[PDB]
Parts: sequence; structure tokens; C-alpha cells
Amino acid sequence: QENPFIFKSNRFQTLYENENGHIRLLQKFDKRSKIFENLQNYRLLEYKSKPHTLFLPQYTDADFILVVLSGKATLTVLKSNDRNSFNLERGDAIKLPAGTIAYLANRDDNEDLRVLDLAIPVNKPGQLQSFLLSGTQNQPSLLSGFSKNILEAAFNTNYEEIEKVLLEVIVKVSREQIEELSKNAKSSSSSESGPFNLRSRNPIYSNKFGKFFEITPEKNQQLQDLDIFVNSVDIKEGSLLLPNYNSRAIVIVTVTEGKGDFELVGQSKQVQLYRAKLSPGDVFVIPAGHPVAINASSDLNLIGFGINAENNERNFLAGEEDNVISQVERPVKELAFPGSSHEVDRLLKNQKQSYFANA
Amino acid sequence: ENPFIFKSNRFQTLYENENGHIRLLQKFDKRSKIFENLQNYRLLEYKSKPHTLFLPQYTDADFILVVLSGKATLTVLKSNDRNSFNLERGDAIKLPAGTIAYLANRDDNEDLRVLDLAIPVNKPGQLQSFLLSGTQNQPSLLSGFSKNILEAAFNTNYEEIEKVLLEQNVIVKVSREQIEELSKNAKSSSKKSVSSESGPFNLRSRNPIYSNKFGKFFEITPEKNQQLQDLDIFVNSVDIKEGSLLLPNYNSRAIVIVTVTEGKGDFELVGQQVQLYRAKLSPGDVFVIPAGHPVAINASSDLNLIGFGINAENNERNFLAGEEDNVISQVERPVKELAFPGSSHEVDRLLKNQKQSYFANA
Amino acid sequence: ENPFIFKSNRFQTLYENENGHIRLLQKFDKRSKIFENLQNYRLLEYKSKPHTLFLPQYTDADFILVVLSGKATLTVLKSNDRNSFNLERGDAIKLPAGTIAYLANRDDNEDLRVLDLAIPVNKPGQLQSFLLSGTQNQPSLLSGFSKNILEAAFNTNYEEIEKVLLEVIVKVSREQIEELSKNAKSSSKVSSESGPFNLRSRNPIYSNKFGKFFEITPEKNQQLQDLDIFVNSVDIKEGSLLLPNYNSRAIVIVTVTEGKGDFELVGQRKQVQLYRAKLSPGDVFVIPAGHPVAINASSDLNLIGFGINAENNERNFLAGEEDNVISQVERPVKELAFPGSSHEVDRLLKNQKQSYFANA
Repeated sequence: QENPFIFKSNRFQTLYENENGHIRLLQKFDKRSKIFENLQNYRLLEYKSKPHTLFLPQYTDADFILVVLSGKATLTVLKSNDRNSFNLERGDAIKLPAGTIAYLANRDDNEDLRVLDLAIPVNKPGQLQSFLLSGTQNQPSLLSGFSKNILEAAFNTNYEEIEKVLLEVIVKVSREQIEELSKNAKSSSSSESGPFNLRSRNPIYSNKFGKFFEITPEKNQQLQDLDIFVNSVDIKEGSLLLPNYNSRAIVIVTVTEGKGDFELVGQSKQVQLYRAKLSPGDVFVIPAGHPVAINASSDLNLIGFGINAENNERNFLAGEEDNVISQVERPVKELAFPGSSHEVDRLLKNQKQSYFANA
Repeated sequence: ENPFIFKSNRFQTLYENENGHIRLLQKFDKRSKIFENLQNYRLLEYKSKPHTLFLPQYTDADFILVVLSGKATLTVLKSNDRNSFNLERGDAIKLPAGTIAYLANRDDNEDLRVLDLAIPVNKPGQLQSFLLSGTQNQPSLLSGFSKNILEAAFNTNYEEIEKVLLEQNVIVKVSREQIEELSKNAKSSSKKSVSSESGPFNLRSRNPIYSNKFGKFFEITPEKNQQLQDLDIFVNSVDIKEGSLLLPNYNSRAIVIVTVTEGKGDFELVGQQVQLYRAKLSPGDVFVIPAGHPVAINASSDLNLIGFGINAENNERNFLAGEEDNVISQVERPVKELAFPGSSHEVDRLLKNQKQSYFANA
Repeated sequence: ENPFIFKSNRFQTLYENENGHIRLLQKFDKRSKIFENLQNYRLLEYKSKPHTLFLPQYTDADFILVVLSGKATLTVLKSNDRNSFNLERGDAIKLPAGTIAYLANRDDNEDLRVLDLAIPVNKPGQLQSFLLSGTQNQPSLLSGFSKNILEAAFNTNYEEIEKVLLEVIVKVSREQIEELSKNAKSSSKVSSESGPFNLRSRNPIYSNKFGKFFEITPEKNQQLQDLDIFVNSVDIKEGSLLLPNYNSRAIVIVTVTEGKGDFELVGQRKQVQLYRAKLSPGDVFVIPAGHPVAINASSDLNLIGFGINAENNERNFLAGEEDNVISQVERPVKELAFPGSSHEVDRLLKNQKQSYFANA
């Protein structure tokens, strides 16, 4: 309430859970505050599964982006006349078009699987609508939805046999089954259909204090259609991502591992700062323009989805490179700041670092 | 408490006279907050009797006309030009907001019927017409302007502007002499205007996507016509023969406003926490298939449907029955065994039972 | 009674000193539900006295500047670059939201008038400004950070940061102004991807003895394309008149720059309604798509239109020789549509011999 921007790991409602994993949905952005009126049509989700488990055939009414935080996975993606399976490592992300049926296996025999989904509902702003093939209990099948009558006309079978075979959740699969599910899969390496790794192209910001990898529409067609960019950022224990703002981009920053705090600058003439402590599970939101600083307690990693990516431009307010402040003319530097121009131009050359520094 | 069926009843008569009708379907978001994303789509029927003309008029809304039946001459004006078009069943053309046009039923015996997808430009889901044609209990758009502008404007005294243009019917009886003159020169549609950027296109002047002994599914994506590319709409025409079935299928991302042209039948829609929404279908009736919702449609008599599909680009339709595009029968052997009670072998055999595709016997 | 005219005084003042000001016309949509689709567009006027300088700032809205009068030096910053532009009457430049820039009146006598169409990126109709300008009346955006981030970020003791950076329009010297003039490119001819374009560079779409109508569009210029906007500068001669015309699909935000005159708009509410208002420098009005509009001029009258939903717009006239859409109606239909005769209608339409603008 003292801060609207920081959605705590608790504020994730839990959709479904079993002895094999859970799908948890974040709090609807525009509810927390009227101020996030534009993110009303974007949802976050966390898929987590123990080893040798299977999220069964399912589709929804939302364009998905899955960003494999940790673990090894086999995502099998059904078209109507084709099917294509993919092995997924950390930093692999792929777009799941609304309507697409697909299932997710954790292939690692020890490691937990952890997947961060950005969802865009296409039917009503911010409402997700899932149709399970696995007509389990309490919830019957999407096929249960039809009538004995129609199900017969269609499948060309007595209802007794359909009811038996088809109608009568994340389940447990045998070690041998995951071999089969896998053996055939394609791997990442900016493709179309296949998955692509956030990190498998040089980072845009790299130094002794952190890494900044980021895939934009100008660099991946999957992302173009939705106008999003997906980024991963490492800030090494006891350091700093330097003050910066995104020209036009709104970020959903999520925390995969580490601890730390962020400082956001916001609000007429009443610039107010927004602090919060960061832990795994936690989200915050960087509305375009609002500048932000990120400090790491332990080894902190972040996963951000920028909305309105196309032509976004991230300007820093400190360090050597991309310090827009230092682009100001000397005479104008004089007026803007109490200090003299040779007194500004020297304090800006005090940080020899760029993008990241020390606490 | 089925929000998806808009029975004919839900049409409001914008205008009626001895010569024709113009109906406007209920705002979709007025039915239910399910349809907040059909907010800015309106449907209208246009029916007019032989040898009648909807006089010049434009509207602050992009229109996609589909002639359902009868024979029309559609004249379209531009700031500086004019082009005539004779239209039959299945002929579809986009008329952009501001486009002055007029539409006469050139057939002698038969009525003319037309389904219109209106996309208002100025204020969500609210169209406004402008008439050149004027009366007295409805002065024309030019009546709008003051004397002082009308005289400056037209460089005529009010006495004659009033007499010649304004005063002393938005659908009027017209002669044979007149309707032949309107139609002379005017162009038809073809195959090499099934992707035309200008003229009308026929839904059926290229082969259907799905077709067997029980039904026919014609569909024009934006891919196959630039006119539908601006508004990201698709228009399909679907015939389901008496005692047959449009097999269970969903759209991946496209919302569809379905209208009934001729025939009777009924639909079953799976929604939400899982729910069957059904109802009988008669001509005039409209229902909505939300993206991802598996729909089935069943015909009692020879049935014809006109869908417009909002969010058309990248829309895959994935069927749940029969050989072809049956997504269920693409699940890796063992997952079928885990997903469905059945053995993988039992799943595979049942899916093979229906050897038909897209449409089937009921 | 007429919700279309926004009198000059519906402009709220965001800031004002003895050097310039910044006004922000009230929300179109707060005026009326009628203008819902304009909810996300804001109008601003920047005025500034000679030898002044709106300090470095950025805003969460795409800015389309039209310079109404004055001379100026709009200086634009990227993360790692600076280009500056000498601007004059007609010069329009787009600033992406998140661009830091600073504008200066480089004239010694005439004030600087800019008309901004602002498009918030964050929350519909909501300008968040971010003053890099460090005072107490408006504490620098840098203020917001805690001593600790600040000391680490610049790697400097806090007492050299309070001192130097923290502790909006301002006066400036001739040698200072001459500085910003020294190496600063101009407009000319447009389609130049990132410079300024003059609204009167290309020839006017309509021009005669009674007015000029200049209009750049997404077609003619990539910068407009993105925001799908057109930008026109209509001139109308004293005792002359822009003949009744409607835009097919374009919602125009018309802003009277100088002169006086009146607009007739034809909306509804048996249906057709004449919406009227006298016009004067600062007055704004809205012309919804499809709504016919004539503009009279009491005195020589310039207008700056921001076309919204610009691509594929066709403006149709309803009087005069050219682009007159009524004269395209077939002869037997004129007979029918109008109470008079094919022939009588043909004559009345041939009576106005001028096109676009005419005498009153």
C-alpha cells in the first residue's frame, strides 16, 4: 500500500496443485492499482514440477511466452495436422500461440522444473480460459462438455465406449516414457517456430558486476507479433544495476534467485521514491520513464518482460556509456545543476563503470 | 442464461417502410461482459423489395457487406469518382467509413438480403448515418448548415438551395427504366477478384477449405484478401446438409459472429467449471464462438451460416474428430494413455471410427 | 450546448514564470463521453520570451511539436548522442516518449509558440514529466534516490552531489544562445527519418485566391505513420470560407493559431444538429470522422489540425467543382435523392465555380 509497484511472491494466487507441482497465477495488475490500467491484459504464471512429471494436454485463450527459469524440460507442441517436441534448458523461451495444445515434461531425474509464463488473454481483457483434454475428477473433460448425442455423431461410436475410453492435472510418467517423450526433440542455439535462449547471443551489458541479456522484436519474430522484449539480468552479490529508465517500455521484472532492493522514482511536483526488498518469487513493475536502481544482497538474477518494446530506448543516468545526462551541452549543464559545468563533467567521470557498479 | 445465442428477436428495426428494412443487432457487451472484446462490432440486415434503392448515405464505420440472397446494384462514390457493382449470393465488399453509396435490388421478383459488419470509427460500437436524401421530420445533412454557409457554399440563394436540394424515404420504389440505367456498365465479381483490392469478392469464387457429402466450409482470411487485412477479419460461409454435423472444433484465437441465412439446426458450445451452452437455430439468429471454445453445429434442414471472425491472422482451427486436422489424434502414443482413461491402442481405434472429416452424418 | 469547441481558457497552466509558460488543454474525454477515442491524446502550448530555455526534461508521452511562431533551437538527446535543430513557423518534429530535450527562443524580439500533441505511453491521457532540472520549487528527479544509491551510482561523496546536482524555463545570455545556434541543422524541401519537417515544405493539397490547405500524412512521412496521425495548416482569407467537407475516418483536433472566424459542424440530437462557435487564437475544436464542417474567417485565419486515425482517410467536399462527392451521384439518383430535378441539381452544383475555399 506504501508501494503499488511491488507484487510479493504471496500475491500469486494458486490455480492448481498436486503431489507433482503447481500452476500459480499473479494478482491481476490493474486491481492492485488503477495506475497499471495498460497491463490489465497481461498475466504472469509460475509452472513448477518435480522430476519425471507431465502437465497433460492443455490449451487456453492467451498467447503465452514460457521462459524456463531452471531445470530441463520437454515441451511437445501440437498443430492440428503436425506435432513438434523441444528440449528446454535455463534461459530458453518460446511463444505458445493462443489455441495451441501442448504438454510439459520435467526430464531431469533430480532437478525441479521452473517456468515463468507471460500470458495475453485474447477473449476478455486479462481472463485466462483453460480446456483440459485430461477429463480428471471434479472437472470433467472439455469433451464431457458436449452431449452423449453429439459425442456419438462425431466420434462415430456408442456413448458407452466414448464414456469408457475418453471421459470416464500434472501426472507421474515412467523413466522409460520421458526417454520416448524426449528422443526426437530439437534444442535452441532468433528463430520462428522453435525455442530460443535469452543468453545464446552476447549480452548488451556485461562487466565485473553483472550481465544484461535481452531479446527484442528487432531480433525475434515470435516477439514482434506481440511487441514484447524478454530480458535476463545478473547483478553479482553486493553490487548495483545503475539508475536508468526505458523510453516507452513497461517491464514486469520477476526474481528467479538472489535477494536485494530496488529504488523507483515516480509521484505534479512531488517526485516520490518507491523502495522494496526483493526475494525469489517476487515481481515489481518499471513503468516507462520511471527511473530504477537494483542492488543485490546475494547473487541476484532477474527476468523482465518489457511491454511496448518496439523502439524502447534504455538511458542510464550514471557511468561512462549511455549516460544521457552527460549528453547535455556544457552551458546547459551549468544552468540545469547548481554546480559549474567543469564540476558536473568531473563527478560523472567519477564512475569509470557502465551499466553495473558496486554498492 | 446462454449468453451466446442472439435470437432474431434481438434485432431492433432502425428503419422500416413498404420498400425495405434495416435491423441492428443488440450491442454484444449489452448482452454480457463476456463480449467486452466485440464492443466495437455491430451487425445489420438490409432487406429491400424488387426495384427499390437505399438512397445516398455514408456512415462513420467501416462496413463489410455480404449479399445473402437476391440481386443488388451497389454504386460506390469517392471525392472524385464513382464505380457500380452488380452482386449475387456470396458477394462481399468492404465500404470504408465516410463512403457515400447506394444499393438497389435490380431483381424483378426476388427480395435482396445483406448482412453488414459495422466497425464504428468515432466512439466504440456507436454508428452514425448521414443522409443526402432529406425530408421535413428528418432534414438532410445539408439542412444542418446555416443559410449564410449554404449560400456561400453553393453560391445559390436559400430560395433555390431549399427547393432543389433540402425540402419539397431512405428506401424508394424505382422504375425499370431507372434500375437498367443504374446496372448498365456495372461490374460483377470473379476468381481473379477473390483477392481484389477494390471490387467485390465472392466467398465461393475459389474452392472451399473443407468439403464432403455432408457440408461445405468456404473461408476468406485476410491472407486471401487485402480488404479484410485492414480490420483483421475473416468471412466464412458454411453449408451443413440436413441430418449432418459440423464436427467438434475450436478457433485458436479468432472470435466468430455467426448468422443464419437459410435452414434450421442447433449448436453446442463448451464454456465455463466446464459448461455446455446450446440452443436451436432459425434464420436471423446470431451466436458467438469465443476463441478456444469447442463448437459443434447440427442441421435439421439444409443450413447456411455466415461467420465473421475477429482476430483472423494466425487463426488455426483445430478439430476434435475425424481423420483430418483432428488435433487429439496427434498426441504422442503414451500421453494418450495418461491423458485419457483408455489404453493408447483404445484411444487410437475410436479416433479412427469416424473416417469422415470436418462434417459428418448426425 | 456545443461540446466540440474547447474555448482557449479550457487550457490549464502547468507552469508560468517571467520567461514563458506551459498550458495543458483539459481532457477531451472528461469534457464528454462523445470523445472517448480521443481519451489518450493531450494538447499543450509552449510559449517562451526571447533568449529563454525550457530546461532539460523528458515525459512518458510521444511529443509531436508544431512551431506556431518564433525561432528556436530544439536540442534532442539519446543515451549516447546529441543533435540540435533550428526551427521556424511550420516546423514539426516528433520526440519519442522518454527523449530528454531542451528548447530555446533563439530570436531577440518575437516570443516562441509551440503546439504539442502529446500521447502518454503509461496510462491513457496522463503526462508524467521528469525534471532533470535541480531546484527546490521542483526537486531534481535524481532527488528520489536514497543517499546510498546516489553515492554508489556516481561513485561520489553525497556532499559533492547535494552541492553540484540537486541542493523550469530560465533566461540565458546571447553568447549562450549563439552557442546552441553554432552547428544546428534545419528543415527544407518531408520524409527525412528523424530531422524536423516543415508542414509547408511540400505544395498544399488545396490552394486558391481564398485559402491554402497544407497537410503532411503517414504516406508522406514515416514519423507520423507510427502514431497514425496527419498534421495540416489551413489558411483561410478574411471574408472567405472552407467549403463544407467531411474526413471519411479522421478525428481532427483543430487549433486556431491566429485570426478570427466561426465553424459550423453537422452532428445529431429530428436528428441533424448544427454545432456552432466563433473562433479566436487558442480556441480548439474537434471534427469527428464523417461530421461535415465549414470554417468562416472574419479576419485572415490559420488553423493546425492533428488528424487522428490518419491512414486511408479521404476528405470529401460537398460544394464546388473538385472533390465534390455529391456530383458523383448518378443523374437518375439526384432526381430521386433530392426534391428537385437531375437538371436543377446539376445547375446548383455548377453555381459554386471555386473548389475547397470560396468567397462569403
